[PDB]
Amino acid sequence: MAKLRSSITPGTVLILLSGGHRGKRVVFLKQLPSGLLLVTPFKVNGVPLRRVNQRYVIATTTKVDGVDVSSIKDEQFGLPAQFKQLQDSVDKALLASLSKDKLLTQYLKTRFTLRGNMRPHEMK
Amino acid sequence: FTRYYQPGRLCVVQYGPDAGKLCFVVDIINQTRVLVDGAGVTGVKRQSMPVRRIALTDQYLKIPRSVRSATLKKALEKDDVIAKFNQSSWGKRRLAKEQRANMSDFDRFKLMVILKQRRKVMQQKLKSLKK
Amino acid sequence: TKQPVRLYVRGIVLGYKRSKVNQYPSCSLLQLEGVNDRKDTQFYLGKRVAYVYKAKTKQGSKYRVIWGRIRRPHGNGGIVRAKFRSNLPPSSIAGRVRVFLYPSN
Amino acid sequence: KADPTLQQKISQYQVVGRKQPTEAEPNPSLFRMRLFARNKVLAVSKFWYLLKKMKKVKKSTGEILAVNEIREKRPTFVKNFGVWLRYDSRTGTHNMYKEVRDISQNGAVSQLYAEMAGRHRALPSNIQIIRVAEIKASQCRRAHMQQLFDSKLKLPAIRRIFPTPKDKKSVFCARKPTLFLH
Amino acid sequence: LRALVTVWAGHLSDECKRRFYKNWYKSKRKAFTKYAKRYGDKMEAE
Amino acid sequence: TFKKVVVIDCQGHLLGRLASVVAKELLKGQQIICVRCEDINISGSLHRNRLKYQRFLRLRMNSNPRRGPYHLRAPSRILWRTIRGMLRHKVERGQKALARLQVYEVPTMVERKKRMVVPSALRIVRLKPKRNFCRLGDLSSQVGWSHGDLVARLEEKRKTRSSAYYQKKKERTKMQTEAKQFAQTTLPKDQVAFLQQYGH
RNA sequence: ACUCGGAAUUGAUUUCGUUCAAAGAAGGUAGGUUCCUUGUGGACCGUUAUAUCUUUGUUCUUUCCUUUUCCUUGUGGCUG
RNA sequence: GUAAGCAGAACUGGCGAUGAGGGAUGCUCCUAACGCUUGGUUAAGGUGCCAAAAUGCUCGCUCAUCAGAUACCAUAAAAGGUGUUGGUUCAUAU
RNA sequence: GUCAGAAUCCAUGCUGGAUAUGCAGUGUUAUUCACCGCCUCCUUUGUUUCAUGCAAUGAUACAGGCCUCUGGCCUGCUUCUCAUCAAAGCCCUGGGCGAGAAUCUCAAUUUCUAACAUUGGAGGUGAUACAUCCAUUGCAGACGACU
Repeated sequence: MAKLRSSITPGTVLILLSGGHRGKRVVFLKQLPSGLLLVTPFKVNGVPLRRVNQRYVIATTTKVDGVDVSSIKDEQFGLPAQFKQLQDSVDKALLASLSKDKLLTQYLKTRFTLRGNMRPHEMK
Repeated sequence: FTRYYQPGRLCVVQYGPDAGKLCFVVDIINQTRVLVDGAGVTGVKRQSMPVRRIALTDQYLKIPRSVRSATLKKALEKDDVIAKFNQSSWGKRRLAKEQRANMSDFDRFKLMVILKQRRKVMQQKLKSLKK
Repeated sequence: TKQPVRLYVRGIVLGYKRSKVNQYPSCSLLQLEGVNDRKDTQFYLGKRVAYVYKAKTKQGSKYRVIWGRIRRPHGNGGIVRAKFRSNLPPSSIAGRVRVFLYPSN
Repeated sequence: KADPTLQQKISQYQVVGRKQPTEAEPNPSLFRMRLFARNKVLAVSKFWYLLKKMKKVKKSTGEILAVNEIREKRPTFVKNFGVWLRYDSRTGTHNMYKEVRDISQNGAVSQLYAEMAGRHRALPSNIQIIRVAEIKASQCRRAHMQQLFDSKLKLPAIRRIFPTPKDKKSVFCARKPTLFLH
Repeated sequence: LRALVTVWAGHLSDECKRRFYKNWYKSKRKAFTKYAKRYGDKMEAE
Repeated sequence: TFKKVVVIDCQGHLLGRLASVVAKELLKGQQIICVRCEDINISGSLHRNRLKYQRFLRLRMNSNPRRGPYHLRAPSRILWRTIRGMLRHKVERGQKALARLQVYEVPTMVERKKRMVVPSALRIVRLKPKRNFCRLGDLSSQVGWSHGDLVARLEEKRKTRSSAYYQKKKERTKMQTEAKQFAQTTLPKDQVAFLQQYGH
């Protein structure tokens, strides 16, 4: 199976690099087979529960601390009724916690640009 | 003609492996190249560094000529020249370029939220002070 | 309007791997913005690249791509070798190229 | 981490061979010589070349016992060297006496092959440095050495062309540079 | 050198005006007619 | 990997050393203006360089010198040649590179834009001092370029024009950085110490 | 292909470095004299004094380099 | 033989029968000998631009009112120089 | 560091400039349904050696410079601006309101930039000409051309 990197601990903020939600900053829950990252709050970002591949994702030093986690499995993911209810069940704990910090809630909701002068090998 | 290659002048090392660290002069070898070192805690081992590589700093601690690397450390701790350079400009923006390099993504986000909030208040005074 | 929020490094097609007197158009040759030594290059190895361009006719859109990836550095400067699915056309020279920053680390 | 680029890769070596035993002449007289060279091998090459000029000996007829590396005693501080040497011009041979200043004997001989090639066009093959003695300040007879001696010596930095570390370098800049610096 | 602005008179004769045509006998002879009404309405701008 | 346009100020600059940088950048696809080409420098004395330009005028096609080497007197046109000398200009690719380049001996247009400096190809850096140099504006007016003293007048006119712009800007650089010092106080005391880490 | 790393060994059984002790010196500090061009001055005399360095022992250090054999984690390429 | 890209020999290696990379350009010099090719590494030779790679680092010398710049190779000498940079050895600072 | 100085050199003057596929100014711009402009608003196609912030206006010197100048700064555009809060969307004069955005089911260029030309529409203002052949000339002429 795909090994995790030492950056990605549970909790931590990623950023998505490709697909329909490119740029957006998204918090990591659990590694699933197929070795994919379950990475998910839909009120904040407007991205759902989804499996993102490890290599289309930059990890970040920023982190967040209730959530169900262990029930959800790869049989799920491969307009809908049950999925919308499972979503709002999972983000009970996070919406309470991310009501606190407004620097952190903005940080999720903005999306990451390569802005001109910055060189992404001398990044961090 | 301020600034002399003399014993115990502070130097920014601009080129070479050290790159960006501070050093003291000990002794002039010949008309090129000088016996540069640091006791600590810059941590540049003593060597025959060329003159081209090293920008001279304003501050010096006065000590006699060829010198043991211990007897810097005693004469350093009284003066604290490395601290006093670091107060002034050039000294400040040297540390800025170290800490800009080491920012996180959230730490880079922090900056631009504060800087834009400043500009709301900056534009309110620029209209008000005009009025 | 314009493209919002770019996630790629931006890059020029210099030419091909060559001598004075011989192309080897298998191996394209690539300069990246910012990147200026071999030491800075070792981020970009592996990372996948696209020449985009536009044509007069194909599958519901006027643009084409040639995907590739970065292979290895080239000399003591920043410049870095690449391999595309096709060989790159010599029309593509002094021509812009998107280096995406996946796959990541 | 220590910069390879400044110095030449000279190291000093002691050598000791002894000819070779025979039934006529058992227990020969032993030799010794300090040499400068790249390597432990290339010292032995230079030993047999020089010993061929002195005495009726060869590499085949000879036998070598020890190749001791020598270094400086204390390489921290600066000292004066009076180097004796000979070289071969396109006319003929000339003995010289140069005076060089560095932290080490290895540093002096690196500095001398640069100096000697640059002035007199003397090839590496021709030069043979005879002995490298340490000298007191009140001993060097050359005028370019004497200006440096004295405590409180000062030297202002004039016209500051910095060799920028690569990556620092950019082909275009805005401001135009500043060379007096201050 | 480079011409900035040409100013002309109010009333040119048919002597001068022939220069601007290669066929005078055909033409309705329009040269400096829009200019002449523009002049009466002169050129102390230009 | 590069800007839209790059306007070069060419005073203080050495003629070949500049051109070799400028050539390679035209091949990489950068679009360039050169500006104040009369003030560009060359190593060697004035007499030495004019003697070398006289060896150039001696060349001509003997059959019909209408056809042959065009001896170009203007500084803008002189720099243009040495850039073309560092390009395979007969081939189609080489020709494209010249197309990008624009050379001027300063007009309207790009007085309003910024002028950059190539630092490697620069006289104060390169020429070890005492060693005699020559300005191209002098060398050209020796060899039948008539328009020296206009490019004196127009520059001297638009330097007064620019110093009028400067003292507006310099007054409203003060005025922003005065209103900065108010705004830096009134926002809370945590975030002031935050900016003094990172310089701002 | 490039790297983060270590673990023992060889030399001069430490190259250095570093703590003391005595001895000596000049490219002579404190200290005297004295002098201008008033200095981050110079001549004369002074040997550690309100700076020091070097030679020779000694206090405890395993790295600079250089032999010797061998276990390592990080990214990438090509082919299957 | 004054000499010749001249004539005649000895030993080995080439060209002829042979491309490829270098010497700008060259049957004979250098590297190196060839089935179609993917990747890696070098050779001779090079790294301001034409031109793939250093306006790399480090230490000397040189200012040419015809500088100089890479073996075969595309020419230069006798004799001079208080132009400058070092050396050798005498004589009272020169 | 300067100065004088030639039957020399470069200009000037003179010849050409379809010797730069070079550049400027000015006149008139098609008999009134009939085409033809110019300036906005918005759609058809098709060009670009090359859109993703493809950005930034003192003037100098380098054995010195710059000023917010009793002070402060230089040792690089290595900076300084710009980049937020929902959609490259919809609403209120340029800032500000809200809203369950996903199953685009693990990436597929992030299809919309820019001006240039063009097909056909809206509204505002406008315009009602020349050249060639032909005949004649002889300041010209092999024929074209030229007067």
